[PDB]
Amino acid sequence: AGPLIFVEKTEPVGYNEIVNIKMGDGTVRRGQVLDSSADIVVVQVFFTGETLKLPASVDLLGRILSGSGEPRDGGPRIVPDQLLDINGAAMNPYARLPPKDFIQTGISTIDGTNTLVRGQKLPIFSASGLPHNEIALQIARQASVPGSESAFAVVFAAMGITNEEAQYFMSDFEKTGALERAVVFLNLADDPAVERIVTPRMALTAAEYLAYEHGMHVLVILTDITNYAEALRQMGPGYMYTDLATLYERAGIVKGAKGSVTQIPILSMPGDDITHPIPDLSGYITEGQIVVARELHRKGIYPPINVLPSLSRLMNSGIGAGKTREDHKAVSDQMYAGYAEGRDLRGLVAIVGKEALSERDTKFLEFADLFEDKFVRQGWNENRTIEDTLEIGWQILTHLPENQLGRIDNKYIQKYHP
Amino acid sequence: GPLIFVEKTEPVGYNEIVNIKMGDGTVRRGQVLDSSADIVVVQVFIFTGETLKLPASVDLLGRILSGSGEPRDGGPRIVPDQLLDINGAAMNPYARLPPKDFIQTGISTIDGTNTLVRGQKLPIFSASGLPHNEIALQIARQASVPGSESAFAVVFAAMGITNEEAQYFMSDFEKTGALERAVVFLNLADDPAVERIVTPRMALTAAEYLAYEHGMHVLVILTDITNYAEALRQMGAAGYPGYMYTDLATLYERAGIVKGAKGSVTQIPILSMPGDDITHPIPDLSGYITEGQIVVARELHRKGIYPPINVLPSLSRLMNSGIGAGKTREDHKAVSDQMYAGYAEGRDLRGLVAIVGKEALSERDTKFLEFADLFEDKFVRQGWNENRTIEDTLEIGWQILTHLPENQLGRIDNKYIQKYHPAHRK
Ligand SMILES: Nc1ncnc2c1ncn2[C@@H]1O[C@H](COP(=O)(O)OP(=O)(O)OP(=O)(O)O)[C@@H](O)[C@H]1O
Ligand SMILES: NCCc1ccc(S(=O)(=O)F)cc1
Repeated sequence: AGPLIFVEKTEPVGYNEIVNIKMGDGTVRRGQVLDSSADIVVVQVFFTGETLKLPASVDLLGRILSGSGEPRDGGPRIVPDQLLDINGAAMNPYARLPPKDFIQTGISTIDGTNTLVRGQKLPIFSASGLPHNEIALQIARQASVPGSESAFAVVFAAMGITNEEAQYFMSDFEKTGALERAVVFLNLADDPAVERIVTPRMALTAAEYLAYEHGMHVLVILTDITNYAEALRQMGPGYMYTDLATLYERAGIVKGAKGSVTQIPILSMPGDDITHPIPDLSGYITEGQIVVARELHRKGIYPPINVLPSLSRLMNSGIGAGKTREDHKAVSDQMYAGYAEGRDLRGLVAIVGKEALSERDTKFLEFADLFEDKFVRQGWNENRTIEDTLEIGWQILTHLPENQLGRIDNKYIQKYHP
Repeated sequence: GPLIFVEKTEPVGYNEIVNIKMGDGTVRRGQVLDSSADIVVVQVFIFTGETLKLPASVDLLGRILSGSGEPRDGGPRIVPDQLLDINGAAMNPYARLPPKDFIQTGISTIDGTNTLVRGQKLPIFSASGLPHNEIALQIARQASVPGSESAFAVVFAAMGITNEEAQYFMSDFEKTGALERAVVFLNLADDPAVERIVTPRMALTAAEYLAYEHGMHVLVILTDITNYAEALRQMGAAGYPGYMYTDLATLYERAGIVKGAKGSVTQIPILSMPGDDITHPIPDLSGYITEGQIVVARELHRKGIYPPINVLPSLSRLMNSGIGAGKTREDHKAVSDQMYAGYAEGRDLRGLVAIVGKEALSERDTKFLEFADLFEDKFVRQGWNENRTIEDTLEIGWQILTHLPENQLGRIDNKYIQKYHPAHRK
């Protein structure tokens, strides 16, 4: 009791009913139904049928499908090279290797201060009426892996999204050209609830197939886990948080260092919380988070990512010499601690006055303006290469006095400072 | 415009212009936004007024008050050696020095894994109906600075609480004994909203007074800052304001080590996400989270574990500053890393078990799964009134790492293993 397996609907079935399943390999399972849809059935292990399966092929990239893997782009049915199982119990393709290499997001708030690393669970922490989806959109079309031998793919999964802003994605993905490396799953709010739950399992497995059996680094974007939750919320329990676990388990470097599975799940605070109680998704926050701040949003900054509450637990693995540029951490640390103080001094100005501040504190204050204005703010079609990211850093690091530059080495300064 | 709290000496009207004498004597302009019975809120852009003053004295510590410094414990008025500005424009007593030494909070999930350092701003991220208020009380009772020659004190601050909770706090703080080190500021939801927003200013001005002028390490606790936002929101006839984010900055400025190093002001604000959202939108309190945050998770509450602090989301940025070798204990960091990873792994394997069954698991994988179970049970779970010393905290960490095999213990130096692992420890 506890787990779930998603099975093909061969016959109409009831509730709490004894039935059989023909697994991906074989191991026959004793289970009971929980809920049903039109083609999919959920069964808790501990008539005769078989698991719902994903048509795994390199022909998945370039095509758009629904949560159950049904086509949406008007095109044909996906021709399956293999017939893999949804819940990632097929190969067990992950290694006992720590996430190491670097992935470029294009956004400097991430790439600079909270670097994303090949195989990481870096969620975006957000709320309603915030541009999180449009950040995820920007990642999908701008993401790449500078240097790596392996091809790069993106798996974009949407859950509980409305028609009007479903066409948003459909248009964006095609009119950018970044479809030819991206498998896109869409799940409508109007779509069956059981189809929502299976969506990320279809998304992750598609990436697992690609990363392992075609040795490529794959980045998965799950837009709003909260919406995944509200479908599970309504499903009718002692699986509440362990189900979440089965989703954040599927992250890291695959067997044979060539490929990778990386995640950016969006977690956002709901429209209503009392009538629809939202679980703490804190289980997903283990390798850091990317905080989106309403404060930066209200002063007209995109992307409104507050770097301070944000971090990447594995950044130090994917930065510096060879991976990026050796002065990466040197700049990051300085930019962080720099912006950190300038921001706190913004309180000190309100207390004592603009004309009562130290000249030291004023150049720190103004730095916080510059960081938000010139570094944090980038266009929606601005794909800042890691060099620029670091360079824009240096440009604003010139404003604060040199003898106040935190802990950097002279060699890092004298060479890379204008 | 930024709001300044003014001593009511004269009747005032809305939008009227005033000239406030400062803590030193630099007269400044502004206009009236709102007022209480005896306090006036003024935004800086003929009448001259004085700033609100705190009845500052060593003679505090023991008495409970209102957010205006008005006695609640039936005792006398506070006899002030000096009445200094509450807006912080009295001293600026903070030094250009990074928070260093350690604070014994008594809780493992904080002390061990997310160590609290003197002068830090480490919030407790919570939600509706979580034990956050209980954690605060436990910290207040237990907190200490071992070894440190500076006298330790705790300043407690309540915003928009209820009478039930007011009796919960007052009663505890008295009988537990932690009052002869505590200045308690209590403000309940029926005390004018004007006094609610002044409450943290008072608490911080008391903290600033003790730390600087009396060589003190002071710990400030602001309970539920989402209620403070609620008072900011519903302010005057003149969705959240513009000065809202800027106003919080006047609070999270006031923390750190005092001039001359002989004292500090440490900050534990409570940030709890509310019930509704279309009514009461959630504020961007991310202005506070800069030096880490402590996360209390429902998952652990629902399983019946106090304190329900999840260490994986939790963090302290400046932990390294007050930990190990005559600070806590040399091994400390080598234990934290190994516990964190061992819990992170286990936590993951609670999923893999639901994918391929309990039996269909690896030998090593089963051990980390069981570790993740022991972590919550014996390292996370601690009594409401047990003050675990760092030595205890870490030795518990050793009694838990024994369950894991030695060849898997990697985030730790071997010179630490042969010295401290119960199977070796000669
Ligand atoms: N001279 C300095 N060089 C580099 N970093 C410094 C210096 N002085 C302070 N800092 C940084 O500032 C932080 C001090 O924390 P504290 O909360 O006391 O100040 P703050 O609120 O960041 O800034 P302020 O008090 O000026 O508004 C430390 O994390 C430290 O790294
Ligand atoms: N709504 C109460 C606001 C208020 C309260 C008191 C005054 S005063 O006349 O006493 F100065 C003025 C305005």
